[PDB]
Amino acid sequence: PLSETKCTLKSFTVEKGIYQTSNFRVQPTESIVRFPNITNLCPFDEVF
Amino acid sequence: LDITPCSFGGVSVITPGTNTSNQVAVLYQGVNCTEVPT
Amino acid sequence: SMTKTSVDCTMYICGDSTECSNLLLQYGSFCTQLKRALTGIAVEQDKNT
Repeated sequence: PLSETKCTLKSFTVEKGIYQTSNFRVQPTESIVRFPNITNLCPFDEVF
Repeated sequence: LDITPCSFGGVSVITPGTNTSNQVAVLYQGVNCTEVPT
Repeated sequence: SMTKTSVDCTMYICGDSTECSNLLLQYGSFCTQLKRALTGIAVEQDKNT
């Protein structure tokens, strides 16, 4: 976080004070796909 | 089910400069730290 | 004095997608100007007190 001051301000040194840097990044874990249970396929071969 | 979004709050650093000290105090603004950058 | 606010460009512009964060860097320092402008308000609001 000393070098996060140098990354955001694009400067080689650090000046004395309070600086706003960045925000939180929460990585997601899993993926949820929800579709109802239908055992019937669509009649695409009837029209073709 | 309700949807409550994630990744909220800022990161603020408090440090003296490079001619003084390398110690950095980090301020988490608006986020309670009892529940809890690489 | 007045109400001191700060607006992030990450959560406001993007809907947490990987395509929006990659195309934000092509516009560059447009959100670098806005975060330094809201910082310079909040320094001068503490000098009014």
